[PDB]
Amino acid sequence: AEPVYPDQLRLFSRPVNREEAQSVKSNIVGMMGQWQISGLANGWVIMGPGYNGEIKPGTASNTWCYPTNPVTGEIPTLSALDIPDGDEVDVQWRLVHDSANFIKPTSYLAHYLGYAWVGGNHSQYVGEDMDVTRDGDGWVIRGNNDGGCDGYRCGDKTAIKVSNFAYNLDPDSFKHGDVTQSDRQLVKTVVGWAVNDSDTPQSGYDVTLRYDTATNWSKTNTYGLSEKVTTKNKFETALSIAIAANQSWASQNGGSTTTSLSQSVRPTVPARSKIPVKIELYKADISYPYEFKADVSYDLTLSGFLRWGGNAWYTHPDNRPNWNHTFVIGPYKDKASSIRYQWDKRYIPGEVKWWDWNWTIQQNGLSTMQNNLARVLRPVRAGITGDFSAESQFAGNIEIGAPVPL
Amino acid sequence: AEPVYPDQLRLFSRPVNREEAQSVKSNIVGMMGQWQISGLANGWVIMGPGYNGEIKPGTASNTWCYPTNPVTGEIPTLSALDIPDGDEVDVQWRLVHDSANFIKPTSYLAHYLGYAWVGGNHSQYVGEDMDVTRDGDGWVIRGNNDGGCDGYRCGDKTAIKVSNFAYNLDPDSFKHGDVTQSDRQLVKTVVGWAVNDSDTPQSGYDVTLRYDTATNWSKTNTYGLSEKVTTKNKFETALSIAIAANQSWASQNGGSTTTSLSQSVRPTVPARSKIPVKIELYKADISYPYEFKADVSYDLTLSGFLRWGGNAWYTHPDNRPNWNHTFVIGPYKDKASSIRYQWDKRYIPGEVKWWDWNWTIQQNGLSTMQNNLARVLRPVRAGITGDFSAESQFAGNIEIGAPVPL
Repeated sequence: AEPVYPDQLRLFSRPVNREEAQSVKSNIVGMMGQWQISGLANGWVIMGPGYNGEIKPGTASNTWCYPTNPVTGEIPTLSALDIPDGDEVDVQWRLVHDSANFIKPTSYLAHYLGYAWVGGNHSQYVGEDMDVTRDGDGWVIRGNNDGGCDGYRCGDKTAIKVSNFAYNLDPDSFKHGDVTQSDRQLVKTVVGWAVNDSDTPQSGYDVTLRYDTATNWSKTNTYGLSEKVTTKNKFETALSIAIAANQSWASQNGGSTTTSLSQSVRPTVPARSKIPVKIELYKADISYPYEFKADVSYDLTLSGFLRWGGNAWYTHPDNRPNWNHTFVIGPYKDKASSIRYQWDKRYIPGEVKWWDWNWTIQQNGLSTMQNNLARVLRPVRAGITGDFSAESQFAGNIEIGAPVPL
Repeated sequence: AEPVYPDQLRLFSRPVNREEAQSVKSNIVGMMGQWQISGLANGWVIMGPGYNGEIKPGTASNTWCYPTNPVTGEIPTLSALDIPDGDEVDVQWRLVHDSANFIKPTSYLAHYLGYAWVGGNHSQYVGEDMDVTRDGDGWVIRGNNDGGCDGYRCGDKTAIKVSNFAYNLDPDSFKHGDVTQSDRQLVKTVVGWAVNDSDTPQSGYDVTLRYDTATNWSKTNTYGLSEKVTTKNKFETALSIAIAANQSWASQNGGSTTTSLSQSVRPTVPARSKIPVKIELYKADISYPYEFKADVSYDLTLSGFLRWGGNAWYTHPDNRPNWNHTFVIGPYKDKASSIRYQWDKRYIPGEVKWWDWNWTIQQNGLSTMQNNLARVLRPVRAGITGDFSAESQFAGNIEIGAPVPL
């Protein structure tokens, strides 16, 4: 009737009913003896793996019990971390070089999940003596592999990758500067007049200029068959009758893309007057600077091989395979990359597809995992100033002139 | 003249006229003796299956009669069931693990319809000792098949499937949070000016940017025939005359799909001034959270084999076949999946195409079936909080700048 979190289960030598015991059968069987027959509510018992955890009517003194008023057990939320203002690359540099706020928690998370050799040769602790390097568009953190090491495959170090930075702006903080143009090329222009000979102001005028471009592609496959029969008689004259038949099949696929730009002018002309108009279109390069204040999020990738003694993957492999997994440190995008979703749904055995967080809680403790995950998911705020640039965009100009009396 | 429900028919040793007796002839013949000649109104009689239920003029003392003021006999409506707030999966988990509100009524319905072995090996009652498991997108409820059983094909248990959950929102309860973007890629931009040299404010300006994409496909079949005749003479010179004729037929089918996005700006410019404008288009990923309060509905599927002694299918098979049927527990969608429609139309023999509810009423009683169906169709309400996510959507930005005096 109520969800049961397997970490907060106790034995006394509120009782758990049959439905709740069956909902988490695998975990309860896992943390039990080979022939350990225990007890439940309303006269039911459970047995060990020897009896394949059968739930049958019976009685005992060891009653698996659960809190009458349990706590949440969720990951706490901490206060935001502020980074000094600068460019995007500067903010990323300041973030990935922070030891106690970024390097230790991520290394501890990788160690808890079961990755091997998270650390450097000059230290004996997790997350110490690590090197930071800049890739094409991201950063890599890995232990320093200098000076020789002792251990099986100690030369294979786990790597941490950071990329795909995103910014959640404050609505009232965005500003931009002057817009400049270069490498301008004319497309088309138009000039005209609007004449009014009536006794009333008139507004019914319109001049419009439009410009379009498009592309397309296609592919086709064809198959065919043919049969023919010929008879020849040398009765000198010769007669040759031939009859043939053919069948064919075809398939096609395609697509296209279009871009359009339009401009219009609609003047209001005073009585007994005329007004001139003009419209122009160009192609040019556009640049401008900007500033804002935002929240920072990114992607986190862990690469290495999983330890033989124990890892947290739900199948628990024991052949030391190489592994890659990506987490999104920020707003939700999908179940596979969300730590909060997997942590919250750990009471449903059918939802466990990627990581086994009950195993981590059992190995290390609830409070330790809670604190580590709270430090990993801490929000980040900073002030950003940058530049915009693009090539071969559009630029227009629409003008309404001064009236001329008639 | 008035509908006759066969369950509330009585014999006294308001009479039923010939038309009403003929409207429900098959049921009345069914609940009668082999040579039981009974009586009707206005001098008519009916006979048993031996005489193929002929209705002919005559007289008797056993008069089949019907209430002068009958009751409805409809399924009652109960009060709503409230589930504690949470995510969609949490609400589904709380719904499918409720014993007295969900598991017993559905099992009893499956038992009444004629399905076999609805229950577990550790109990002798219907709907007890059942197991709940989570599938890819639904839930399965089935009896626990452990410990051996006695009976013919007792190892084949009936399964109950729940899927396709839908929510009917309260209009004034929906809220959503901040919208965030990631993985942004530029499509096109445009900048421009709007100039006004007249003595009056002007509003006739327009700049528009549009973007389109499309796909298409096609298929073709062709057939053909051909005939030719040749004559050759070696009169050294040779003459070869040839005449040929051909016929062909072709057929084609195809389709396409298009998506378009457009943006426009139309500023109002003060007299003797100019205003700048800008339009941008991007592609990005979009996420935001939401909350609401709603009514919950779902689909119900029953899988098993029908009992040889008696089942409720309108043809009454006796070879123990495997059966699958789906009900929609909620608003009406079609006749085949609506319990209320089939229950209401049980007085028309020509409408009985799926289940024979008169048989269930005869076997178990009117009140029992009414109560069971009332418990099955009970409405459900809950509060829902979730997350939204999608990839490669559109994002735009339109700006009107500050005037510049000329």
